[PDB]
Amino acid sequence: SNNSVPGAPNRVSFAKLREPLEV
Amino acid sequence: WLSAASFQETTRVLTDAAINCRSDKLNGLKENVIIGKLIPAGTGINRYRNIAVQPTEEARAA
Amino acid sequence: LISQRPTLSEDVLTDNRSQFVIEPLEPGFGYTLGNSLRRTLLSSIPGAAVTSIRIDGVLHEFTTVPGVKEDVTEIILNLKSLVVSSEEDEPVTMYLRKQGPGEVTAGDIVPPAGVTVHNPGMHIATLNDKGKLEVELVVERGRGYVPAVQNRASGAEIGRIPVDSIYSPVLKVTYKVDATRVEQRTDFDKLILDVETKNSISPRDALASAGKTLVELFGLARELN
Amino acid sequence: MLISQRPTLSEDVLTDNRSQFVIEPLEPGFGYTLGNSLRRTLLSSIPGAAVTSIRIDGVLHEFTTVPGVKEDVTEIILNLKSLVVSSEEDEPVTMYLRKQGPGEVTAGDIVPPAGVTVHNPGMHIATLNDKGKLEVELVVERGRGYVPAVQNRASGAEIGRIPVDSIYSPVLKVTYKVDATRVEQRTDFDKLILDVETKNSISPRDALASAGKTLVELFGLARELNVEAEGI
Amino acid sequence: NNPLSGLTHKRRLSALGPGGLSRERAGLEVRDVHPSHYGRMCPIETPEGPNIGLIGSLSVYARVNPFGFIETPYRKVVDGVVSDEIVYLTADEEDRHVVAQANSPIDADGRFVEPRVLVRRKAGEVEYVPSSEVDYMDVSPRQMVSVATAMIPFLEHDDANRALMGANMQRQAVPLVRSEAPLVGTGMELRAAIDAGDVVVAEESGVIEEVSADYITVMHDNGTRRTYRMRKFARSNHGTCANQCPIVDAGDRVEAGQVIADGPCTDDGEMALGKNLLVAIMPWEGHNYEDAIILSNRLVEEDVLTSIHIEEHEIDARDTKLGAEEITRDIPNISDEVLADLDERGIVRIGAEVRDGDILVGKVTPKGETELTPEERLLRAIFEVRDTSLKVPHGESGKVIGIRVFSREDEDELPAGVNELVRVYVAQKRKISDGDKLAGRHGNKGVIGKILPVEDMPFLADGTPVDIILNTHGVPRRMNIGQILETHLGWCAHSGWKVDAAKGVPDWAARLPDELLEAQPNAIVSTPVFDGAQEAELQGLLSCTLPNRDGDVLVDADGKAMLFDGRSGEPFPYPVTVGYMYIMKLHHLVDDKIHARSTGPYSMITQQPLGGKAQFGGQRFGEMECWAMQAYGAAYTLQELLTIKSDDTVGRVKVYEAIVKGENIPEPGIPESFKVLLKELQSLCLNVEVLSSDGAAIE
Amino acid sequence: GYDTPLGITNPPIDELLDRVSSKYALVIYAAKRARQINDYYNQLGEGILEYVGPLVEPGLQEKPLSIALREIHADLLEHTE
Amino acid sequence: QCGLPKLMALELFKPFVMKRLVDLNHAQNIKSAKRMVERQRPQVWDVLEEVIAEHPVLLNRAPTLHRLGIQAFEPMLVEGKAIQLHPLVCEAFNADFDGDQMAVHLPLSAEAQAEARILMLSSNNILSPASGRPLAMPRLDMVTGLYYLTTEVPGDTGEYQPASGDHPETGVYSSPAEAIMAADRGVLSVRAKIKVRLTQLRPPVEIEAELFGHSGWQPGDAWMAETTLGRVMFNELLPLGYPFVNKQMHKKVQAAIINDLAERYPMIVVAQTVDKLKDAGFYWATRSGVTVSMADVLVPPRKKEILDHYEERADKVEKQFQRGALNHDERNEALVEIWKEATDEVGQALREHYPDDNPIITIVDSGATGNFTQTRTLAGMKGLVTNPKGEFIPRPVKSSFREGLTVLEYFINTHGARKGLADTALRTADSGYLTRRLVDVSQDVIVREHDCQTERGIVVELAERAPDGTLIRDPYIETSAYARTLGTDAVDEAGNVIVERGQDLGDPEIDALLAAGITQVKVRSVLTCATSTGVCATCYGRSMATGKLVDIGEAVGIVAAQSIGEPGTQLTGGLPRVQELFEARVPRGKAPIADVTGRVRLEDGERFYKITIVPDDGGEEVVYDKISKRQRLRVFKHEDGSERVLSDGDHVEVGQQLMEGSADPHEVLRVQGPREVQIHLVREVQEVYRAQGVSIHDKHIEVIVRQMLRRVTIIDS
RNA sequence: CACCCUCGA
Repeated sequence: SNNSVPGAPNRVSFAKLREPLEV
Repeated sequence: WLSAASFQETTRVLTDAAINCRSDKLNGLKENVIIGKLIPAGTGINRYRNIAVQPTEEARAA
Repeated sequence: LISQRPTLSEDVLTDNRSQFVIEPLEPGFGYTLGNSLRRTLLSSIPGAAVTSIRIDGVLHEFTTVPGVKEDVTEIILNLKSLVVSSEEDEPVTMYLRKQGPGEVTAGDIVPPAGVTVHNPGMHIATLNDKGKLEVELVVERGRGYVPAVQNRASGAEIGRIPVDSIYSPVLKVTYKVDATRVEQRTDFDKLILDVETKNSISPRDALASAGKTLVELFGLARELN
Repeated sequence: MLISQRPTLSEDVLTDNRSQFVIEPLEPGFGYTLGNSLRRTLLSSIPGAAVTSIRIDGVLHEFTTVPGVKEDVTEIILNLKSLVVSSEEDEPVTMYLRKQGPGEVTAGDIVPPAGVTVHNPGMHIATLNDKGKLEVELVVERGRGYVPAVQNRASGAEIGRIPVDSIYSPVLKVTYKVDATRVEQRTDFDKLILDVETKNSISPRDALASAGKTLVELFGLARELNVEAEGI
Repeated sequence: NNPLSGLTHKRRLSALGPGGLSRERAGLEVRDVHPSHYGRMCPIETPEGPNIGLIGSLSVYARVNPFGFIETPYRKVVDGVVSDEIVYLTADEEDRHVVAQANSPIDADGRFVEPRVLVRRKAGEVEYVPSSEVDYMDVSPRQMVSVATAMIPFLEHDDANRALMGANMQRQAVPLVRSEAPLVGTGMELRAAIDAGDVVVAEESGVIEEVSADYITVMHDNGTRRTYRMRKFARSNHGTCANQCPIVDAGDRVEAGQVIADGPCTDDGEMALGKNLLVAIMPWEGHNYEDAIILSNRLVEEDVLTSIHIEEHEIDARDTKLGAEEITRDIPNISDEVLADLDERGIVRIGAEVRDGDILVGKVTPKGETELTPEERLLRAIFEVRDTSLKVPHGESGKVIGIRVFSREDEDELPAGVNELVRVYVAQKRKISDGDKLAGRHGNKGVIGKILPVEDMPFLADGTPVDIILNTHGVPRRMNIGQILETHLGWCAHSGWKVDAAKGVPDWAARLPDELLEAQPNAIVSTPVFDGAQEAELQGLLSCTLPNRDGDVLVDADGKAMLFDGRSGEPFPYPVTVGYMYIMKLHHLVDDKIHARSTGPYSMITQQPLGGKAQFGGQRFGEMECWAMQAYGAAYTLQELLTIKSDDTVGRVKVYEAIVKGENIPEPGIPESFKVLLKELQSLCLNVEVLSSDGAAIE
Repeated sequence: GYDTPLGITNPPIDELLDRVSSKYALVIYAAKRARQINDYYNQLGEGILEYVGPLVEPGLQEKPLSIALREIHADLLEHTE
Repeated sequence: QCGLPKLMALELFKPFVMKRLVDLNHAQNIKSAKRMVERQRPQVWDVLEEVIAEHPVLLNRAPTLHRLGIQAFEPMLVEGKAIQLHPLVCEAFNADFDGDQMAVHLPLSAEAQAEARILMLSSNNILSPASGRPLAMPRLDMVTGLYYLTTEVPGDTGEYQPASGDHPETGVYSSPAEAIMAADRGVLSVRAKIKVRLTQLRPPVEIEAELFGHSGWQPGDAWMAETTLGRVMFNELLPLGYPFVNKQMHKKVQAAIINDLAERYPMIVVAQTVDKLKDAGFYWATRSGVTVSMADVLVPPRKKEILDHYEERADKVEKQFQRGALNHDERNEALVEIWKEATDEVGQALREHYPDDNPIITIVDSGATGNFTQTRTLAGMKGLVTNPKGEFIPRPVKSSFREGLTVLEYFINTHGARKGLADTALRTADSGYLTRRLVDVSQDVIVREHDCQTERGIVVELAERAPDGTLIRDPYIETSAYARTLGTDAVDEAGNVIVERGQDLGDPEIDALLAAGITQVKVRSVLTCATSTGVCATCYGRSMATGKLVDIGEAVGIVAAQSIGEPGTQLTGGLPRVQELFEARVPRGKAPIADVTGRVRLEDGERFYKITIVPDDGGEEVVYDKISKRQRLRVFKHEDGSERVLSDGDHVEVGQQLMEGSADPHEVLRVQGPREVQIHLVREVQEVYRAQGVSIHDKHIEVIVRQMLRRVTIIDS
């Protein structure tokens, strides 16, 4: 899942690398 | 001196112009463009400029 | 290798979608008839649509009405989806009065004799406790797409709100051809036309309008000079 | 629905068998809708007659040269394919063409059986040399459009018979273009320009009328469903 | 213009200004990218005009320390092991270590898979180094880019030029009437929209007590209530429409920090700078010739690319020498038909549609008698205030939505000498027109060269006509392969896909998360910058695209589909790349950029026509254009341009008279500007004189 | 030996450059004759010695320049350099 | 034609509309007519059409680099608010459609309307005044469509078959109309080779002679041709009577055809033919299947198998540097040469991997636009990228834009990209400044006389004869021989003269000399025109735009300045060398010259360089002093061997450049004379412009050099 | 109108 912090729509990401720190 | 003062070094040109008391023969494209005369080129040269057109004597009835 | 006349048969897929088979057609002719019928259907089919609206508490589009969730711009967009048919061929007024709380749909409209709404369940607005909605809707009959008539060009005053009119009742038209290219004396095309409408008219009625359109139009070539 | 009035058709005659037609002005964008349909109907849906296959005496497996004539077999077939003919009999019809000695073979030297008619008796076919002889049989059928010779593979008997491409369509070359014309204030209306070059079998006016009649019936099949509304 | 533009503006780094340097004092070395910009200043987002390199955008994860330098985060590598310990380093601090690129293969525990890894080293040196040498590594792949740049899908496949243009044009997007979030995204849309501040986020969790188009009241759990007011049809600094709409409904549980209402270019909290358009990549009869764009009239009929623009008009009533200007409906020699839309004060009423030239505020100013023309005085005798009404400027037209009046008589504090002030707000609903500028996210820009009817457009197999036609020739030259990829994935998002799970997971989708093996139509996906969808996975997804409602698969595994020419009917001979692309409406519309002038104001000193559309000025026939005329030899046209059409005080008037009389054009006179030149040379103690053929000086 | 000239391309510029020595001279010829024709249309109701009217048959609402340019093509004017 | 909005024309023609509204009694007086126009009453739109009728306007797009940056058009009232421009003039304006804006000017005076109608109409300005080659021609999509339908497909359906077995010749059509019907049914492909009887197209002059010859082919005469239906459709576009061309229409071929048409056929014919080509080209570019897709961007199959080699040669140098066997500064050049060969080998691996069905190959190979190097970066590899310093980075960009750049790969591409944009802005600035200087120095250079009668001309190396006997075309024929006029009778080995004096060396007229064996001409030059003030027409030559002798009064000086300053936008020697030449500076090279013809005295050492010359006739030794950091030019020594490095004993002539570099023109003047220094400047500048792909005719450069040497100094009053 | 900013081909 992409951007699972505020309650946003579930945008699915082709991400291979995990995000250790959020923007 | 008017064609040169409008190119580069305006003050340096006008100083020399005033010292030499130079007279500008208003006969050049840049100069006539500045003062609004017809450029001495193309349709401005004296061969084409002063021309009178008159119809041949053939004419319609009315 | 001589003419047989072509036959047209209808196949019903849904209540608002039909396939038409035209056969036999000259080789290469199927695609052209599909395209000609499609172009006439998508742009020259008579329908009815809302010409203008008028909300009491508003004067222009760029405002809000107290108690409703949608602003006037969103109300007009939601009203653009309204499918309606009219028998009058002259301007006719529909009315809508509804008090909140609740949801205002296309079924809450009261159509005068001659006009009819075909999807009463369309969402229009959400009214809270303090919501009240009073709307007049002027519906005319036409074809194609005509922009919202200006008030400077019309005699309408300030309280009138013009809207874009999407008259066309047809939704989607496509076609396919099955060619018989068996290297013999008999080659021929079979056309399959696909017509889907918006419950304003049946696909057969749309195709009939297009057929009358083209018959009348092509009649111009028969007259000599 | 209501009306859309003043569409007129005007003809400009270029030659005795070639005309330009202007349909003007049409609602946007009906010119494109009907132009291609009219072109295809003209080139493919006008009844005509043409040569289906032929058979030249002395040619069985070579199809290369005929002794005594300047033109080889392919050129003979080419000049015979341009022959314009009309027939009132639906079934195939057999014509013969025989001429011996030096001279010139014309389309008038052909003997048409009862029912068929040749419309260009002056077309050059071949030049016959000294002691030259040319005998050819011609199969004429009725059809429409253009059907290739390969499908005519059966019309040639395994005994010298050569199938030819059949130009059944009486029209030869059609083109069209659409321009924009402003009737009153908007410049969306379309102006259709048809350019039709046909054979001397029929005039462009009658050809266009035939295509129009066929197309009217064709779309009348759609009109006969419910009958509702559209302008005049 | 749109929330992203404002955000980027607030995150700008400008090199110009006091204490810094002058623009003339900036060589080619201050402007190019420096190896220390990594993770601090974006190397892409920078203007391409004379300010290139002087203005940058702060990187995403970058911050500023109390000293003033820009810090960026890095993951500390202990003993060849990636750690979640994050430390912010400055430039010089970063140079004292060596950092690995973000996309290094890492073990699930933290150990690097390959012994050699890409590493950045002091003085901007890039090389491979053993795994036992890496001290830190990058946080995220997108660590080096800006906010806007991180918003370009498949950014790794676009050159820096077209990428610069894409990021710079995203900030030029126009807020549409209704906003649609893009199908193909990057992940940055959400936080960009939220942190921009043009949405409405709930400060504290609670439930929605009462929601209206005007405001939203939230009843917290503790008992307190907070009401957020929506900004409706507000004029932005650049004329765009800032309009907030509630998303939640009445009685909806909402958590803290959730978007309860989104504004312009926003959809459910994500930046929606444009629309998802069905695109076909093919030449079409020359209407899209080199970078021109063809659009379907659907986008006009359904207001897909319609946008709202608001203009502010202003007028004041001052005290004059002969009295005081008064704003009145009573205007001399004006019919009752033009004044029909004004209230009793001379102000236009709300809701009235006004064309250019129509009166908005009627103001008359008293003019003295000694200022009247002899013909004006006679016309006054043969039959004291003059018309200074506020008229609508040329090219403006819309609905009057708001009026604001300030009166010195009514306590309103106006500048000394003003008695009344009126501001009229005019709103226009601009549909997409021939010449408006659209663009994608990859610097793929173009104007609208033709809007064909819905039936003329090449349509897919199932009858759906495409929406936009882009010429193919202007694609492979620019090296913006992104759009291509973006197109393909776009379609896969619209139709959905279903990967063959039976007989194991295919070999291409082994690296895809399990959440992607199945997707419904209109699915939302993210292609993170420098990560995200790889070409192999995209190939596979095109292989397993969902069929339509009839059960037919329209596009091929190559991504192309068979289209039918809506004008002739014959199918196009070859398959065509068809997909969905996110297209934005840029703020460069013909409705604003069109201009023309017959006559109008002239500068007092030089007596030459004014400049700019707003001043009703003329175009400047510059030096190079005079060279063009001279090269053609069009002597008379050049003289005409520089005399009767410009600053010939008597010549231009006689030209006007000769036109309205039908007579011929008179002979041009002397430019007044040259008279000024002579007087200026005299002011410098230079005796300039014009001599005749005889030698006498002429005055 | 060419398609029908349409609009402003008529008369053909190639034939026009045969009755004249150069591109530049033709300009003055056409323009001064157009001035004469305009004076004719402005002095038709008043005064004598009016300049010679349109030599050729003018089309309905044809610009004086076009009429003069066709007269040049039909060898109906002289010159004086 | 051009299409302007209605609201633009209404304001532009406001007074005219007022006049005609008050004439037709739509308005009582002219005042109320003004009010009507300002309120935009519906009557004006019908009246406005009468006003704009055949009233030309001028379209200008800044920057106005050359005179074709402004052109006249007939205005057409269009709805909307954008100007509609013809697709063919885009090249002249250098105008794309991504937000470009154009200015419109309305000529008012009758003289102004005539100047716009005759001098500035777009149809009368098809050719570039700088080079003579056409500009308003099929350029992008149009050339692609034409290259499409004029392509021969071997296996296409409907192909001609020879008579074999029981069937005669298959695929032999009696009329092109029959071929059209066959293609309509779906039997014949437009690109299939067939035999067609043509009756309205002149056959090639090759076959027209053997088939007819005695009498020219006549409209109606039939003949067989082995072409495709598409090529026939193409040959109907160009005018009747043009020899049928059975080629594949590459861009070069179309430019050649239109150039021949401009040379032979009149203006209007070309103006209409190119519009026909435009229509056909768009029609078929729509149906050419030209499309971009990720699959059509084919990466080399052995790409990894190609790349690890060069990564590995990059690894080579690291230990010849670890043990100190290579210097750190030499390593960089080594690795640069490593990867530069990579890009070439990858290009060869790309050309064969790309099929011909590939739309990118159809775009590039058809001459539409773009090089194959772009296709290497797109499909092969980006390669070595340069940092803002200048030297190539010892580490390349291995990835392709299809594969996906790494984070650092993109960051490292950005140095070069941004510096590209920056130095492009700076290059444009310097170019424009040079342009205005050149304009002012030659603004008053006008053609005032017909023929100055001077024998003075200059020798042009028409061609060079190979030792075996074959003649090699000189690469400078295009820029030095065309549009010239002769200054010496052309003589072959026989006494027949090939070209008389004063005959503009056209294309066939050059073929005359080339097939005659003569390899040198003496042509009239503006350098040699001995006129008091202006220049003569005979020495100037052919007006590159008009295709004929220049008319008296044309400001050829401004035309030359603009022709030279327009391509200055694309340069790297370089543009500063152009400035060094035009400003008469003491060059960087500062190459010495032989003040007296004689015997060379190579006295080379290592401390320094000193060279003397012993005069071949009388005189005294002439000594020089140069640094050993220069190098001797391989002078075409008397031995006839061009590779003769200057050693002692050679017989050099007076004014011969000794060591490589750039000789000081100031000394060339006081050595060889004004004529030779003029020639030196001309071809030394032309080297700079030609080494970059820019073709400027020597005429324009000579016009400037003529102004550089008009003055002399005073020694004694 | 003087400077200033941001931007477009």
